[PDB]
Amino acid sequence: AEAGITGTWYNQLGSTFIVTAGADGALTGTYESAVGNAESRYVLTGRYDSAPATDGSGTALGWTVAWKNNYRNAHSATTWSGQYVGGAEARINTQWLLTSGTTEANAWKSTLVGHDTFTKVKP
Amino acid sequence: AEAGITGTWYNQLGSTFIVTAGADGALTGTYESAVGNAESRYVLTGRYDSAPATDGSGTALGWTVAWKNNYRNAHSATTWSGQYVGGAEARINTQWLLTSGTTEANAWKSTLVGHDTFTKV
Amino acid sequence: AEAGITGTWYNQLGSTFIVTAGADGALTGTYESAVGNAESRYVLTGRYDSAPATDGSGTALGWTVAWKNNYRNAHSATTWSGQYVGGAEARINTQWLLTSGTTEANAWKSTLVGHDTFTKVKP
Amino acid sequence: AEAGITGTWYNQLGSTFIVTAGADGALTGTYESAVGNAESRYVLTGRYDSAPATDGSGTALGWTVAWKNNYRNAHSATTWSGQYVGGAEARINTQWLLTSGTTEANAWKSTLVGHDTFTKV
Ligand SMILES: N=C1N[C@H]2[C@H](CS[C@H]2CCCCC(=O)O)N1
Ligand SMILES: N=C1N[C@H]2[C@H](CS[C@H]2CCCCC(=O)O)N1
Ligand SMILES: N=C1N[C@H]2[C@H](CS[C@H]2CCCCC(=O)O)N1
Ligand SMILES: N=C1N[C@H]2[C@H](CS[C@H]2CCCCC(=O)O)N1
Repeated sequence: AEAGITGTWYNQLGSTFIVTAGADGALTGTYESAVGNAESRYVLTGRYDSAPATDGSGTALGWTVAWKNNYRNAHSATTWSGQYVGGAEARINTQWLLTSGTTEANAWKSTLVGHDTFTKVKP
Repeated sequence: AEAGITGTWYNQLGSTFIVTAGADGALTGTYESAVGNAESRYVLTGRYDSAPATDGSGTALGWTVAWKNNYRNAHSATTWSGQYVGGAEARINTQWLLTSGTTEANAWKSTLVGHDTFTKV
Repeated sequence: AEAGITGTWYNQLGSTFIVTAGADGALTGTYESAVGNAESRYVLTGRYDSAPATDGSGTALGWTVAWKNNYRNAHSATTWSGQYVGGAEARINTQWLLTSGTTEANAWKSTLVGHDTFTKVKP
Repeated sequence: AEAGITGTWYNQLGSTFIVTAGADGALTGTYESAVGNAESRYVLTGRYDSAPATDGSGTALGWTVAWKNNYRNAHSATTWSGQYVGGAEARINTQWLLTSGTTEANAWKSTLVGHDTFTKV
């Protein structure tokens, strides 16, 4: 449901995610990371699959943040892939991939993988 | 490097995607796949880092496709993270995560992972 | 430290891991999963990097379980990659990959990825 | 299929590994890589599923290598999960996870992921 996803969310590292889910399955917003070579806010864009199922399944979504803004440029990008679960305690559970641009030679070590869980605070 | 990301790309599986790269880091276009509970075109949206570095590195980027359109709804979304490299043969090398919406009981098995290499050939 | 890793551990799904760390960096034991097409115990083998650093870094380790035993055979195998962290509350935090054998055609969907955290109970 | 996993395998990077497959599901041998803080041979231990299925599927397997030997200690371990396929050209297609031991502060960035394809050529 766009509505339930729309809002302010935080994860265990202390990062802030501000998102608006549109009618057409779109996600746009900003991300404020607490870690890495990233200073301030960064623009994020994603999609979410607007017609989930009835049942108590989660809504699948994903989004991307390129770590470049007017203050910094980390030459890397992260994509988060997960599910939105609503209720009194709404959560977004994800797995992410962080890729840094590298030379051919170090490409075998350009991607990190991990997972993040977000808790909603505001709409 | 340069506009170069913009265009039509193909992968091993036969999938095709057409993208437009904007001067400020945005990626927009459509994806049509060859495998899964997918049928037709789907919208894709992503980002790329508009200012790569100048030690022949690739340009980091990522994009998402929710698998729902006017014909099908597979209740899943795929994200591709990787880097673009130009030259006589430009390619995008990625690793992807495909998550399906499940009930909590099946959450442990909701995400698949793989890799895809796209070329304009 | 072999000693700290040796013991009985459980994760959030309710699975049991029994392991012995040997002097030479080896891990051998048994795994009892709570989920999947897996019934009973399965043999596990791994390695752990026996000389970590001084500092409060974790000890890197990994192990494999092939889901075939005398009662079942799921034609799949999982590998867990993580770090052991000791202290009063010793934990093993991992990320795993589950691969099922498939035909060439469905190979794009043969691997699942996720994460597990284990808590020690016994030595 | 059959003994077939046993032998010397090579990957794109130049890495080589020699393995012995036992009738009951065990895999043992040595790994020598071409990249990273690695120098010489390392011991590897894994498992394979000794009874694959009879719809031309691959044989699921996995193995681990801790990167410590009498010469180096990179304080990391790599696990490869994938499947073996025989035929004129047998290959092992894998995805791997490489974890480095960190302090809690750097745990978020302790694991790399990739893919490797091994052949006996
Ligand atoms: N909130 C989170 N921040 C870290 C993880 C995923 S991406 C990462 C921050 C990286 C910052 C930019 C960089 O260092 O490349 N979750
Ligand atoms: N070109 C690719 N197609 C498959 C992989 C990643 S996304 C996937 C197609 C999935 C279609 C929808 C589905 O079956 O869930 N690469
Ligand atoms: N304790 C755990 N069990 C599940 C995860 C990782 S492997 C998985 C169980 C799968 C059982 C066998 C199978 O279904 O293939 N953690
Ligand atoms: N053949 C491969 N070599 C690299 C990847 C996965 S394991 C890795 C070598 C790492 C060596 C030790 C290190 O640098 O940490 N594939």
